[PDB]
Amino acid sequence: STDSIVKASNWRLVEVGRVVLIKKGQSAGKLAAIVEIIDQKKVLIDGPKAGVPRQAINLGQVVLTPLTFALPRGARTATVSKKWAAAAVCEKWAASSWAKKIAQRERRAALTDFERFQVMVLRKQKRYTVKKALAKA
Amino acid sequence: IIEPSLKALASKYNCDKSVCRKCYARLPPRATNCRKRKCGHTNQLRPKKKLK
Amino acid sequence: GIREKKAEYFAKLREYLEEYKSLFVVGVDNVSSQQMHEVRKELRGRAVVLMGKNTMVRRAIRGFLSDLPDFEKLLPFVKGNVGFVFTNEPLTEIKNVIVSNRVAAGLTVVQVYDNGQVFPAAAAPAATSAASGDAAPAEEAAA
Amino acid sequence: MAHFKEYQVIGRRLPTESVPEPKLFRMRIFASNEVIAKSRYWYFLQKLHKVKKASGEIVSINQINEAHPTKVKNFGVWVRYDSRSGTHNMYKEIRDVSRVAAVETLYQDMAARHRARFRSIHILKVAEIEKTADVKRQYVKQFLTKDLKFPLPHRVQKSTKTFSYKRPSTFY
Amino acid sequence: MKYIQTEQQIEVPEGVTVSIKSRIVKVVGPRGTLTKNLKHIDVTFTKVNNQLIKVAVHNGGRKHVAALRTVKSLVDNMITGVTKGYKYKMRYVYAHFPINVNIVEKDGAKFIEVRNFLGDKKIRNVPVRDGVTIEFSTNVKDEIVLSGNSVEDVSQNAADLQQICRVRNKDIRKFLDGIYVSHKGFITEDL
RNA sequence: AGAACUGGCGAUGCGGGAUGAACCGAACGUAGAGUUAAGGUGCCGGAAUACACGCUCAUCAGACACCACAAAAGGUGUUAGUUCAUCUAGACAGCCGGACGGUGGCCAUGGAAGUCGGAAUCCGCUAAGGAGUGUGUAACAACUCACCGGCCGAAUGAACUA
RNA sequence: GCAGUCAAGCGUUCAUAGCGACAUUGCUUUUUGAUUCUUCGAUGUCGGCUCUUCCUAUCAUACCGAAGCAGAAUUCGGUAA
Ligand SMILES: [Zn+2]
Repeated sequence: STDSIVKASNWRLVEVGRVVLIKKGQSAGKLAAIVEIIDQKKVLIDGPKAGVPRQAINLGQVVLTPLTFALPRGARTATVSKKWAAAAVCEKWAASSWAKKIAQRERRAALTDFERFQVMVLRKQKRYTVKKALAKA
Repeated sequence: IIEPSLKALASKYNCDKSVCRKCYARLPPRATNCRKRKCGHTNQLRPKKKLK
Repeated sequence: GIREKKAEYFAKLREYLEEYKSLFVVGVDNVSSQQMHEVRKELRGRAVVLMGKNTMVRRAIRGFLSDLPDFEKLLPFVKGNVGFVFTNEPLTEIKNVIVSNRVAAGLTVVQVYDNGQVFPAAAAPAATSAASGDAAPAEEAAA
Repeated sequence: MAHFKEYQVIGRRLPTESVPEPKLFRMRIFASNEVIAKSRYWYFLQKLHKVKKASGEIVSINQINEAHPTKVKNFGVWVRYDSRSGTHNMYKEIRDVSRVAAVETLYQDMAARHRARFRSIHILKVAEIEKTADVKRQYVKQFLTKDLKFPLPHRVQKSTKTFSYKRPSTFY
Repeated sequence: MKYIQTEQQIEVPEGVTVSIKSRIVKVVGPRGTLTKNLKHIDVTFTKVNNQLIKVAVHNGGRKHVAALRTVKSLVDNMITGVTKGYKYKMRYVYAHFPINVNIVEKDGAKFIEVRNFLGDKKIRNVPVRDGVTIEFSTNVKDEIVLSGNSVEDVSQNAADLQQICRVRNKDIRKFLDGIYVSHKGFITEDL
């Protein structure tokens, strides 16, 4: 090296346009966006698309996601909805592992007894062709 | 012996101090409070006494 | 007291902006307390020089943007360490008493004001050559 | 003293044949329920005017719902409170989305910082500071800056189960 | 009151390199390299360019914010030591018994030896620290001079010498003897 | 030690206060099922290592009524607050420029020009510059400072309350 | 019995180096009072001798800070049983 190498933590910022995942409550599970910062432990959020009511909420019951998108600070519900659509948030969200795994673990949870059986017979069938591969190179 | 300027050097260290009048702690000459936990960080200081 | 004195500065400032119709905005960056004391004597004829704090002058000038309002486009020039020289004498005479005289190793003119106008003091430094040839290259343009 | 509601409380002296139509007096009252709101009303009327509920009545009780409940506003709050050794006036500011919310953290804050319980506190005035830079306390101007953003370092997810087969990370 | 954000700036001058990982700092310059472990403070470094690095403390209160500034100076002092470098000058002070001062060593230790302090038949030894070099002024009587890249290590070695000569059981206003710091600065850009 | 009204203990188990005549809760046939009181819910120990906003770091922290004590007096620890004053006519702080003329002011003397020292503190020109804050000279010089301005851009000083 | 706060005063000069009046806050339970709760079908009643152990409000001994510490001597204080 001959540069000054300084690796700074790349934190999710609480900021207007930060999209967040609601951990707790009656809108738990859903995404919303940060509209306005109230104080160091509180924010105003809005999730028109995902069906979550514009409210003040503790940053405790929400997890910041890596998603941000252009949003004027204070935007009423209506325009939030327009900017969220414009930015294709849900699109980007669904493309993440974070989204996929939640969906996977919900699919697993939905399985019938019978379906688990099949998963067993299929997973078993797969193992066979794998250990063969495993014993070649 | 000892030139006036070296006699000043030794005085910056030995002679130019204040003293806590509660616990005798030897403090910087312009200190407002004492640094010691034991006398309750008092602001009752006094200058270290000069020689003849 | 502190308000009293500042208000006085607003007074004598206005006093020059009405009487004197022409203004020299100079810049005395560095410059001794002695030099300025001598520019006074060397201008005791007509011009008077008036120094002040920039924050005062803009506020004062803006405060007088009612009557005598064309001192608005004077404000972009009252930055840095500038001063004022008001006068009722011919242009190019005073300017060269200021600049060249009492120079050291003086003070520089940064802009000039004349009846609502803003001279760079460069256009003032005319040689009557660019004004004669323009009256010469146009007569031949008509012949 | 709970989850607060604001009340319009209005009463009057009982009519006398000498004074039918005595004047109506109103208060804005933060309390948990109407039964406290009414009682706080008389508490003050006793002290301000010279009246006892035994001779006056309660004309109307109405809840003042916050006008713009999802719009963040800066609140100026004025308070009179008693201490272990004196009684004092105070100005404070609170940033929130409703008066009712503002009052709640005021009542909490008085208790944490000054050990002042509900009984020991009069609320004098609560007023949404209209023009920013009429805000006068640093801990709120701090949040008034433009394009304002901050991280939340050292994040501690709560574990659902007692044992964990991986060392946790605080990485947010 | 807890401060939403507060920061400091470190000018990285022409010729030095500063690299930071896990709050461990390495500063490399024409005089050499210095390392420092700042794990004991929660600060997050961020680089703007090879000339400037910003230190910050998000959401911190008074005593936390106070450490921020001292991190700057800490790192600052490293940078200058590795370019300008540091030098502490001292002076021998005695009224009768001339303090005789030499360098001796065992197993390649290097000590500062001090004899005849106030007539003392005893012999004091200050271990010389790794990275500080002891010279003796040639144009100034009874001086002695300690130079290195680290103020920390140089100033401390200077104090160790000065502290070994502390005069016991006498009025120390009258018995002014000792070795005291006479000047402190650099080894570059004048003296 | 001695009275007043009431409630207790004595004569009374039970739940709580670790413990305990008198406190809190509640008074008692033999049992089942539910719900509670006072008090509790990290583990001992039945019951949220619950939710929420702050405060606190104690090389003698603190932790619950009766109750198993603490004071006059102090702190530039940290938190919130009050008051007077300064400041968008630009302060505070930081960096930078200027810091002048009568005049080496009068005495005093080897020599003393702002700065060993006596008495005076005046004027000019000022945006400002003391008949002088220091450093330095034999005495001048040179440098510094009060004072003013350049840049910056919203807070700053002092005394207090708990 | 022991320790504080205030500072008039002492200390050639100087309140606080060392002290400290008038007043005033406390601590202790080796004094002595006060009380009468336990023991009057009995807890051997003083001092010394002997031996162990504890308290620290420290006399000595270790290392310090302070002085009206020049040295020698002393005094004030800290960590210290
Ligand atoms: Zn002390």
